Amino acid sequence: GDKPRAHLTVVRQTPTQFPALHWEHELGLAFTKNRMNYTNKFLLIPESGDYFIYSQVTFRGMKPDSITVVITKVTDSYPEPTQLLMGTKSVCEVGSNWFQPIYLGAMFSLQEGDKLMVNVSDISLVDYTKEDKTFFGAFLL
Amino acid sequence: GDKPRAHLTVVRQTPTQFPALHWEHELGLAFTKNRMNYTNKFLLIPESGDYFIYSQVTFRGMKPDSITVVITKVTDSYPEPTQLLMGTKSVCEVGSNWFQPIYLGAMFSLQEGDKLMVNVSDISLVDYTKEDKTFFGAFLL
Amino acid sequence: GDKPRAHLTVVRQTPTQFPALHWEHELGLAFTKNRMNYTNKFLLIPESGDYFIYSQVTFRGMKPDSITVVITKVTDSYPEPTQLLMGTKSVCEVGSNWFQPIYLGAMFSLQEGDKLMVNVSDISLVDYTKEDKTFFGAFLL
Repeated sequence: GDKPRAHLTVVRQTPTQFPALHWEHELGLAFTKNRMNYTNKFLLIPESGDYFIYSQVTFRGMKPDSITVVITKVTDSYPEPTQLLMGTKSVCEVGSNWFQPIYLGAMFSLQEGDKLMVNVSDISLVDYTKEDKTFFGAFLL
Repeated sequence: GDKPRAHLTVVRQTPTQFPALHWEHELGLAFTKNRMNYTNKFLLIPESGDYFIYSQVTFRGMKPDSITVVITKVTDSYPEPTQLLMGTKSVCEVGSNWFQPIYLGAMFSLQEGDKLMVNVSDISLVDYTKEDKTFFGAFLL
Repeated sequence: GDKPRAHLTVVRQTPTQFPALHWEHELGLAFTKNRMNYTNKFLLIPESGDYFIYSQVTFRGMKPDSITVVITKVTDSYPEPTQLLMGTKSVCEVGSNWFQPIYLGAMFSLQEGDKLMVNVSDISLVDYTKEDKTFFGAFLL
């Protein structure tokens, strides 16, 4: 039916302690629909329910011991953000022209009013060049 | 509607030839609902249908040539367990303080009575510290 | 209800510039149903809607700087294929008996008539030995 859904895709990040990524939400393959609202680097949840949520962040060098992606839920009532999913990968070679994707997806019970965001260990390692490499989405099941 | 669904999260494993993991099923972000039953290290399927099933296992050193996760289906009638999904990754450096996630998810037609579990090549390499790093879930589509 | 769905699993590829993989569609764990049609290395979409689409390709050595999987949409009207998802991973050791999975999944709005395929940087590195290691699926949400 009309289930809230969104697919967001990476853009060049505007420089600003795991910083949140900000996203493309309507151009190319990105979109939000059915009351799903992308606002202020958050996906804002319109309807309480169980959602499948996912993200891939491709990292590329050009030093760090590891790279990490975390998908986080912020709730109006609760002060502290809740980590939903964490992908952390220690990084192997010196140099270098390495690259690598960290993908995560799972199902969570969310409340109307919740806000989701994706944080990374190092924004300058995020590959922003292409909407098919780094993305973030969620849909009511 | 009321579709069977469960998200399970890692706990410290109680020591016991690809051993099955056992899981948190109700505390923090974990849950089972709509007839989904977590029992005896299995997710037991209440209703025949097509399910999306997924798991991430984060591994960390502190030797092994590789690390492997397998999601397996046990069926009452059939004797032999069926491997649904396998993620195997050869491991790179000596030492060491490496870590790394293996994520897998896909859709399968399951029968009422089926049991799913997650096995790993080495339980002592599984990072159990955090519910957002190692998890296992399934939902009727 | 009757939502188009398919899970496809790897086979040995018949030798034929990111070549498309061809798949098992009915034996073992593979299947197509509800008007989903696997034909000519494409999954052909019967009904316009939002789909979750996913693939894992396990690569194994036995040289390449990196390995890449791309899931692509071909549309009747548009000439150029659209890359939906790309997983690219630089490969680490010399030799060698390395292996490694690249997993990708996300949601896309598709039109009736669309065709999806999976391309890889090097078909000869794809591990074809087992239906649980390399697979490709899609379901209408």
